[PDB]
Amino acid sequence: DRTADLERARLGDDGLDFQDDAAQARAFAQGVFLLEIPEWLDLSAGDRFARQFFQGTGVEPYGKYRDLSSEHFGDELLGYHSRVDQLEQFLLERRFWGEVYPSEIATLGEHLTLLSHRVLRSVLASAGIPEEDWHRASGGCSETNGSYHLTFNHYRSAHQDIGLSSHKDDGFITVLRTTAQGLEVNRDDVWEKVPVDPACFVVNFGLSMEILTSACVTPLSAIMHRVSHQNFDRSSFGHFSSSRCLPDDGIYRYLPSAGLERVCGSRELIEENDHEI
Ligand SMILES: O=C(O)CCC(=O)C(=O)O
Ligand SMILES: [Cl-]
Ligand SMILES: [Cl-]
Ligand SMILES: [Fe+2]
Repeated sequence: DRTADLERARLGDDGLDFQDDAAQARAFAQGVFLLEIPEWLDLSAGDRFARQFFQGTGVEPYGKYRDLSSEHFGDELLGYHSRVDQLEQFLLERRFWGEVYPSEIATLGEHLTLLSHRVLRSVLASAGIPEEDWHRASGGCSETNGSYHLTFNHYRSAHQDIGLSSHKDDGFITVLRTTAQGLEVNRDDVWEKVPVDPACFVVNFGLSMEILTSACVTPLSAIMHRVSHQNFDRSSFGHFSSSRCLPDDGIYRYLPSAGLERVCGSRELIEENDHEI
């Protein structure tokens, strides 16, 4: 297979620092890039959670999360889920982290939320959207008011599926921590392997970002991606930012010189992407 050549960025004093302005433009136009993991941020507990959560109460300290199914939350989409592909997941929105996750996992989630916030604001500035529209345009993610899922993934190599079939993420921005081969992206109609680099996150955009920016100078895309069939197990985890969803408003497209036009609801966007994706 092809291997994607990705731009690398780091968080600095003025948001995202790519190598130069040209690289930033390639990165945002491709819809995927690498983000250097801050040296102070500890990912070891998250890594361990992704390796354990599916294993049940015999396995300490995280296997017990296997038992918190969807029926424990009111929200069908949270807790432990076996998927149709090799993937199984544990997903939790931020309003539940403090009560439900281990304290050190909630900490990791909070750090990733603030890191994702900085990345998103750097992207919004590059899109030419006026700053006073950012909070509504981002469904709260330009501050700390969005919906945030910290989601743990395990690929059951004993299952005869693709690892995770082709899809685009919901939401605005995904910060993905992966340390093993498997992720593939359809950059320019060709499937390419994402090179492994455990010192970087993989960052891409979701469908809400694509809708938002479709009329800008450089429309941004929610990149189609998948995880190939795994012959041996694999795990990963990701931080996913989407619009606030308190039972108000919904999903916007930015029109240069005019402001924000509502396209649909927060609800209808996720439930509709759940199927054909
Ligand atoms: O596990 C991976 O590398 C990708 C996971 C992913 O694409 C997702 O959870 O939406
Ligand atoms: Cl299982
Ligand atoms: Cl399966
Ligand atoms: Fe994804």
